[PDB]
Amino acid sequence: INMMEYLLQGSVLDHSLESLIHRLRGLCDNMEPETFLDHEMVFLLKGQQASPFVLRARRSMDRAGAPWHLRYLGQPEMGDKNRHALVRNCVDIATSENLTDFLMEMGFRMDHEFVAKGHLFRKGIMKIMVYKIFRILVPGNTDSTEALSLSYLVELSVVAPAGQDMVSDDMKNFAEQLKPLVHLEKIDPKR
Amino acid sequence: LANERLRALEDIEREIGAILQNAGTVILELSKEKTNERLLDRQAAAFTASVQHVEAELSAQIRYLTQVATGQPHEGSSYSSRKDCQMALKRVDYARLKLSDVARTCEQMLEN
Amino acid sequence: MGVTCVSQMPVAEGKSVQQTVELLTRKLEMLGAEKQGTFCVDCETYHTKLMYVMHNSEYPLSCFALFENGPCLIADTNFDVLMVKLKGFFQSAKASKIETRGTRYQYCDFLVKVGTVTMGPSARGISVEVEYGPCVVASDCWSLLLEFLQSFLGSHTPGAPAVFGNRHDAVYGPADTMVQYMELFNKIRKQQQ
Amino acid sequence: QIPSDLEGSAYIKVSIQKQAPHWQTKLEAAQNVLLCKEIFAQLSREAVQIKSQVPHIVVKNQIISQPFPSLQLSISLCHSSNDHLYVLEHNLHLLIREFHKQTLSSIMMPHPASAPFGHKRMRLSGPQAFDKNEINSLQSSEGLLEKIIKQAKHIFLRSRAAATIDSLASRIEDPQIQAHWSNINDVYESSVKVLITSQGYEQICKSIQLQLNIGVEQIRVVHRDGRVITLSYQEQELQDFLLSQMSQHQVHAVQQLAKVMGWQVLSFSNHVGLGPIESIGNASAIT
Amino acid sequence: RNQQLRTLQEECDRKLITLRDEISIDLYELEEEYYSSSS
Amino acid sequence: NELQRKDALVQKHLTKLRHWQQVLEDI
Amino acid sequence: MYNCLHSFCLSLQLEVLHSQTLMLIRERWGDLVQVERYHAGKCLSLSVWNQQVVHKVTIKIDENDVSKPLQIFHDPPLPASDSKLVERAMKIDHLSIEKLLIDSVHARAHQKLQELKAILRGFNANENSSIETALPALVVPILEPCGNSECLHIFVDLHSGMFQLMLYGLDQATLDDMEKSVNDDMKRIIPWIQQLKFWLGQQRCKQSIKHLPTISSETLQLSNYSTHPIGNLSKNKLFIKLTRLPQYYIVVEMLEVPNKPTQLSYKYYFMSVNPAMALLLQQFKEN
Amino acid sequence: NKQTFNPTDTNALVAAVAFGKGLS
Repeated sequence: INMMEYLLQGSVLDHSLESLIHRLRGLCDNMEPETFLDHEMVFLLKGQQASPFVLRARRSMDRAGAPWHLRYLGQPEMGDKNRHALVRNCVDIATSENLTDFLMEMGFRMDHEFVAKGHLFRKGIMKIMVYKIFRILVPGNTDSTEALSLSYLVELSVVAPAGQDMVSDDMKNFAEQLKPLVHLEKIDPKR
Repeated sequence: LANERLRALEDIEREIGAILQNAGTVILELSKEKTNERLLDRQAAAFTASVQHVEAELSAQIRYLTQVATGQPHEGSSYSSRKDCQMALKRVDYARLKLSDVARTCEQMLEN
Repeated sequence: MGVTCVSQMPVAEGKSVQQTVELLTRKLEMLGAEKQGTFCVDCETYHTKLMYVMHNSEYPLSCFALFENGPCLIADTNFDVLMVKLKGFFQSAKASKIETRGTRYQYCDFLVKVGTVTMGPSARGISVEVEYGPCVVASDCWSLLLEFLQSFLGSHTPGAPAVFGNRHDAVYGPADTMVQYMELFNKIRKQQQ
Repeated sequence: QIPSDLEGSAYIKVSIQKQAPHWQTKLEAAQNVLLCKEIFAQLSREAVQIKSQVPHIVVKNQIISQPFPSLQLSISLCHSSNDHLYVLEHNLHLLIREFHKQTLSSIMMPHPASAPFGHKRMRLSGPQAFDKNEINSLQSSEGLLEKIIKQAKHIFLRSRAAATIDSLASRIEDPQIQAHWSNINDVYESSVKVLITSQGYEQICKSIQLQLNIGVEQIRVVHRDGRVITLSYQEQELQDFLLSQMSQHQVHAVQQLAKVMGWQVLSFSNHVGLGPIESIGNASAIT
Repeated sequence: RNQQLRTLQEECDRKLITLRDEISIDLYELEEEYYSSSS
Repeated sequence: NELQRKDALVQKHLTKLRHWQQVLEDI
Repeated sequence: MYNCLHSFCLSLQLEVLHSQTLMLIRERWGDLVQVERYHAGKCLSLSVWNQQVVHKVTIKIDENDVSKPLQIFHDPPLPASDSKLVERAMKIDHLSIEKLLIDSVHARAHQKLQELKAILRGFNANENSSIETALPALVVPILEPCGNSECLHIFVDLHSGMFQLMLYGLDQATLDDMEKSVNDDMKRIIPWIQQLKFWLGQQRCKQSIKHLPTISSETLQLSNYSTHPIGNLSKNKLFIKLTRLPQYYIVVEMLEVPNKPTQLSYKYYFMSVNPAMALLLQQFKEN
Repeated sequence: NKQTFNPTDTNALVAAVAFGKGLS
């Protein structure tokens, strides 16, 4: 069926970051952190419509043999069903490594690349990712990069089935367990 | 771990020092002649410095505790590693008992 | 990723497609092959260049996207959902769904799948696929496949698909089987009658 | 203050028979009792509900199984509340420990941030296309009881094979028979190398050597000259097999001895076909 | 605590593996002697 | 000679066992 | 005083037994036993071997006769009398409800095995099958001189009441088919046993020729087959091709001896072969 | 009392990951 993604987002200045991580190692599951390092690139298809189609492709540079990942994110639902999280339609697809070449045949062109380097935790269904967004200049190269800002970004995400309430309330409680350190909230993608 | 706890131990000792400085100051004031009035001023400054830095340390630690409190019971643990270490030690003990038995049968064979 | 070979068994010039399928599966039951289930292969074409979306039974979690001379994607099943999410840029192009259905016989690391190519209601040909499990390099175990196909096909024995014809030590992959299936399906669509 | 129902000491006791710091000690003992209760709950539920070959009996705190027809395995949770094989108890603890750690694994973590969740090879099944067999092999939860009974079956079968080889080495002195067990075992496999040489001619007669692969219910024999024979779990089969191999050795010794002393080997038949019928295997002949 | 217990486990397993290898060599010698005994 | 050789083998083995008991005791 | 403290103690025992049954339903059994009635201090009534995959055990304290302890009624069977088993199925002096359930169901499984043995002696007087009682099992031999294996073991899983069969070298599909047919009705065991003669015969041939240089098979697809006497043979045959010299087959035909139902009769033919054709056949002398 | 998070950084980063603002 059609699965929905619930998002809460925020940010954290880096000199307080470690305390956040220590807080997360208390609250999230009994695991060591994951330290993911990913290359993300955004393709778009300039169809007839006013809205061009958008697709996100991620190659996990750090882990060899990890399948590439496609993600289609639907536009956010204006209905006030879950009032507190970005509720979107998510289609996530594991793929082989010729993907970009295949997408070049489908009519897609690149928009921007960015590295994302950070940590990954989970709590039940929830996925906490705390990462820094790295701008790539010299667009072919993945080493020539610069940090976008001083702050790290924090995302609390749950991918789950369409509708399916009592999900955003648990995300509210887990966000409120961090509220001195981070302010996580449903931020609209407009402006 | 020893850092903040040793700070708490120092504040224990300085609460004792505050009470003793109170007592020493009124000790000097109760004297029939109290010639060392400069030492009375020194003990008074010692008393007030003790009370002030006790307040400073405890206020700082309540602030730091406000920064790292969560109200959640810390779901981390170290149980699995202790379990594996116990199994490894019992493997070693089993091998020790078996080696004792083999050495005992060797002594019975060589004994005749 | 074992070496496979896909071919068209002709009509036989008489009888139904089902009777020739009965003949081939009868010969397989003579040689000592055992049924180990059924198999289905689906192919649809999508257009704005043509793209194909194909599904095997053997790789049930995978969907293959074939760009006729371009690269092949392999993905999980959610790729189908993305086409339903595309839906305006890539139309479904109906009346070109094509399937093969049949039983899969195993005879000592040989997998023989004999299916009836069914464009809608009418069955319009016989697909025969022989996979040799152990070999992983194309054009090296080809003579083995040739002797097995000469054993039970007899006449109409195919020879050397062009995916083998790239002459290297190239490791055979699962995309090449779907390439051969797509070529067979295009030949059957043009055969029509 | 420990909960009641966790005091005392408990341990799993596994047997094979042919028959019908003060608080640290307290908390470790109670945690051990909790894990033994977890183990026995898993075992008893798998005994009652999962359909298996040669079913088991769970009475109150005791599971009785009959893996081989002359064999009886018994798993009992001894709760003290104030013949034993240690290896299976230790493997029970490690099996339930791996069964816990499967849920809390780092294999469920998706390194691509966008990637949802779940096992790693189940993600790899999509692009790196897998068959039915790999898919089912990734997702096949075999219970604790099947694993423990397969281990106990292999232990008993291996002990029987060692016993028959040593009984032939004690009784028969005419050729000889040797054995060399391997260094490395699995929980479901071992190996020997059986030589059969005559006593003072170990350079001449090196023509009959075997390798047995003692699985769970089968002994697989690979000869020196490319004959592969799978025996069964009975100990009469291995005895008759090694008796026939001693009989063939008594002829190959004479062939390779007539090689040394210059004599000319006129005729040699490894399994002769004339004369009286032999009960165990065929008979050999030279001239 | 985790790192200390891991180091203790690794020491125990290295001791056991070396014990197994030495015992295996002794077993090989004893097997040769016992099976090649005349009696 | 078989008797003396068996006793030599068991003595070497016994010394190795006692050394390994002294090793395994110290963990 | 006796009335008050006896009534309280007996209803306490009933409460303990009810709590035990809820433990068994929650933990390990689960829909293999169901509480039919429970009136606190009056009666408890459990249901085993249910209709979904019917039988009942009831425990009643009578509203009269304070002298006697708790009363046990097995109301659907009123089971047939086996003197040791029905004794143990009629006491709850031990406060284990699982022992009572197992002993009642054990007595019923013994009755079911004895009606199976009655069916086998109905087909064959002078049977040599045997009931073992550690597990409830019936060992029925298929060929008359046999080992401890090569015997059909029949168990009753006394948590469900079904039959479970066990031969050694059978494929799993035919074992499932046999189990389904027997658990459908008992009287279809006798068509199967005859089918298990010939199969076992081929096992006893294929173990025989494992050391010689041969290739055995059960089907030989040659032509002719309707004119050559090889067509006019029984359908239970075994073609043993000689591999050092092909074009030579030894054909074993297995036939039923008429009076003895647990013996086979073999007939050995010597075929030669050139779309392969038969060429000739001769039968070897008996003895 | 000390600030652990800048909300302008939050808006800049979520505008950087929501679309290409700041990357190209």
